[PDB]
Amino acid sequence: VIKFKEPERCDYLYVDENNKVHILLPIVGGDEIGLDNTCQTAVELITFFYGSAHSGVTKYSAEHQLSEYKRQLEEDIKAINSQKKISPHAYDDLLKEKIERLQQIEKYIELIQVLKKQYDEQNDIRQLRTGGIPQLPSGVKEIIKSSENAFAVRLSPYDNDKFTRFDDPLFNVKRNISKYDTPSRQAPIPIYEGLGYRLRSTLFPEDKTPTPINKKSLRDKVKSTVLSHYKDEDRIDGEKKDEKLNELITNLQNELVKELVKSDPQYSKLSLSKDPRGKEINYDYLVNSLMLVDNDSEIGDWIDTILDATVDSTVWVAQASSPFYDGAKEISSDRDADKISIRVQYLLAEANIYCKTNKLSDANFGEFFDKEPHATEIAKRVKEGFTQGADIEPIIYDYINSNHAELGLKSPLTGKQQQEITDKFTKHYNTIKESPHFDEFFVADPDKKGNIFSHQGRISCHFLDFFTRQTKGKHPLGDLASHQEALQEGTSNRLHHKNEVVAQGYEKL
Amino acid sequence: VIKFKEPERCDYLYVDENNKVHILLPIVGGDEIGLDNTCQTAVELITFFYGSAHSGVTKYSAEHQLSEYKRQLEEDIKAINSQKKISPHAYDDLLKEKIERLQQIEKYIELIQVLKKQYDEQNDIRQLRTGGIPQLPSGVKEIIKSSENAFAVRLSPYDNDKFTRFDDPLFNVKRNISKYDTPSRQAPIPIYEGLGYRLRSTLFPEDKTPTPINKKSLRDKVKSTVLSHYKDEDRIDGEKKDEKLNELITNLQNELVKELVKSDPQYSKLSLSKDPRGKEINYDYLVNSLMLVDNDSEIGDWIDTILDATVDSTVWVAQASSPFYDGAKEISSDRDADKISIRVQYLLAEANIYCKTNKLSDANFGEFFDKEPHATEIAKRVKEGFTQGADIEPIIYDYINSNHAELGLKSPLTGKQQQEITDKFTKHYNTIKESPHFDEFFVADPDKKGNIFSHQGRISCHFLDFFTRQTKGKHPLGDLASHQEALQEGTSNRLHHKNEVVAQGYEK
Repeated sequence: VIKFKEPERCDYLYVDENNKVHILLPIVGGDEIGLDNTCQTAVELITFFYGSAHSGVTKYSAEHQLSEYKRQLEEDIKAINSQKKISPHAYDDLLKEKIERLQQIEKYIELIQVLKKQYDEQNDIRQLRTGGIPQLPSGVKEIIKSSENAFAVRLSPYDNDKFTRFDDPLFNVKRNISKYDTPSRQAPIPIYEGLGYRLRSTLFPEDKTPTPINKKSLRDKVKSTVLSHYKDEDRIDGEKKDEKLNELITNLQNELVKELVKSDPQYSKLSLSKDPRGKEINYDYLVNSLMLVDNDSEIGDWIDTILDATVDSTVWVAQASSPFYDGAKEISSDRDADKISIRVQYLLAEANIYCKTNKLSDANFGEFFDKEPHATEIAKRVKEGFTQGADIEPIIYDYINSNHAELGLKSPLTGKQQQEITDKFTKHYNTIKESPHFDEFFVADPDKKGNIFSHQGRISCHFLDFFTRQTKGKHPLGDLASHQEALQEGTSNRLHHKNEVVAQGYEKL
Repeated sequence: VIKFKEPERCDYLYVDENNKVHILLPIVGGDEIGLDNTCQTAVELITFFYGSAHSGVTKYSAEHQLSEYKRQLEEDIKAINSQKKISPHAYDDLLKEKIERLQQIEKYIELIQVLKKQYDEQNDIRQLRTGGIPQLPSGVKEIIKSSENAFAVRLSPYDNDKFTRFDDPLFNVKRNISKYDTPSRQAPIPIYEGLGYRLRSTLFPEDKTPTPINKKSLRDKVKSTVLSHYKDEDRIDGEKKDEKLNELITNLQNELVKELVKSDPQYSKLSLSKDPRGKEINYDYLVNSLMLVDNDSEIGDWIDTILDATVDSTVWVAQASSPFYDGAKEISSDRDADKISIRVQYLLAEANIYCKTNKLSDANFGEFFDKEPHATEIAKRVKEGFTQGADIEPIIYDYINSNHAELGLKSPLTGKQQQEITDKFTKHYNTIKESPHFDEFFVADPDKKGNIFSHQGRISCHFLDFFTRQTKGKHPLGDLASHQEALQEGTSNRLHHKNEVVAQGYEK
């Protein structure tokens, strides 16, 4: 049993179950949302074609890595040959499979060479190497433009960056003139129209009035809502003390289950009239048995005691935090309002994506939301949402649903669909929240059918798809002509990082 | 192929590899940190003994569930017995295993019945059903008192609750007089000594001066530090413009890498002098080729540009957040200071647990930290930590290490050990951060040997352990007398929720 040298893993390379080699051309780093935007958009393509340096480590080109891999295959084939004087036919399958991978690798290397040598007369590939802030090559742009499962979205930050590199955004909204298009390169020229401006100027207005953010835990909210219908002087006392306690219990229960059923319908059966042992919650029990309150206790103390006696601690366990509530107490600056503006925009963009990838609508939601009165109205509802500590996402969904037909949808979004958007929004926003620029993001869904894949932490297209478009059908693929279709016949656009087929050739001992 | 009725899963029940049946008596819900505390501490024991209603769903007692399980076993043995006139030996293993389990289950049921009927004259069990705010039964207390792997900790919230139910806490600190010990039940009577008070009154003092929390992202922190060496009027301009740029690039690179290498040493090779294609970052390139800044730009604009030209976006990806930094900009009320006090206390309690559980010390750390000058000194260092945006945990660890011998430790805590405590603190605090009360928590380590286990989302003791102690060992266990030892001979105190031998009879 000789030890083989063919690597289990190679950048850009995927071997399917039928021993077909697929090279995945990267667009940007990431899994579902791209980690590169604006000026760095081209970095993965630069690396693929030429190599590049990252934190002092050289990342080599596809051609370099595939030539290394070829050398290793050739060593394995030689090693089989020498070992076949001693076991004349014991390695026949493996030798054939290895040669077939070698032939396919050599063909891909040739295709890269020929693209650069013969089919780049416009320097559309060479500009990755030589341009100041390069562009995606035209074949990648055409792939993106025709994708069914990945879309770019373009937002409006106050200090917008002109070097957007995704030209066919699904969601797009009016932007300022970038500072980089002005002579001093110091500040953008603002527009006083559209979604971004309405959000910013509503959340933190020219008069500098801070917008309070009154976010409460579920428990503090319930208690607060209930106590708004009482006043400080109210007591549980006098001859009608039991009627007053019953009304309190009833009000507290109603508010609590109202808030819980939003998250889970099981809680519609929650009751506060009894402890878990079936003991009646009444005045004597709370005052004389448990000794937690008395006749002169404030209503808020009565509430605390009722809840500690009747509600399991599992009910206060929080939902993961929304991106809208990061711990701040108020929106007290233009920067803060810009940050929140971008979050609202991003949520709208995620709804748009969900609607496009599920074939619910083909509209640019940003076009509707940029128009009056929608821009103003959404900003006002979100601002009010913050001052009430309400959930922001359903404010957006309700407005979308009220206007569903104008946004190109046949029906309103279901509760289920709303929760799906919310989870994608939360996860993607958390991945990109430390981006230097929020002007655009590329969002892929590799659980859906389409031309864009996830592989090795790159959002990618099939190299052969790219190659045929970039060379305008002038160089047909020969033996590789059905590889593209074979990759689509797979069960997922999320592809494995290592190649199990290169390990499981060996299992016959 | 007859279809068996013996369940794969039953509350409180665990079957080991040798077909021994263990009933786990629950203490509180959770896995490592108990979710019930104070006045609801008893809820799992209430349910085990009597059943209870939870959010409108009835939960059945152990006896009820085990009787149901027994009926199902009896149906499975009948189904085999009638079928064994027609295939005399075809079911030999399953029948024998099922009989071994049934005899055990019956024995456990009789044990529960007798405990309640005859061995509860103290009403130590019955007071679960009766008492206003029940207590743990004495046998559970003794189990806890005797544990090597699970410990209660007791903290000092401003608004402390007198109905603590864990009587033998490892970590304990001075507490106020609970409001529940005062005529109107509305406010505590504060003490003006000890750890809790020093934290609260240092973080938000009587004069109402807010403590700033100056926590920055890595990018904002780098840029701020660099810019502190410059003045607003500074430009990259005039005859020495390239030297000034070089000095800016060198300062920015030194600060960036200084901050990154804390978290990953690979970044010691990071360079800002070239873009990823090898293009020189110089004035002509930034100003005339890319057209991003000019001679009139502020130094902060130069920084942003340099970073966007040279630094991959994966470098800005933040580490996971400490419980100490939740997004607030200042400690500006007594409630905020209480919230942060508690977190510091909980961290000290987790360091204590770690040290007890790893046999590094037996001390109650709260005793030391409650004393002057330690209470004052730790508060002051934490407060200073917040205003600098520094990591709070190592501040605590450094103080512990300066005083390691007085805290009963032979040696200071290693970097490794510190990180282990931090991870436990973070994960456990996040699980309990919405608790109505922060007075006490029960923390179990089921990866360590001891008498407390994790099972079906309950932190538990062996029912036989409890039974023998509650009974004072009168009623000897008969056939079950060595089951307790057998469970210890297992490889983990984390026990599987569904059962191995009752699931895998089906496949073979």
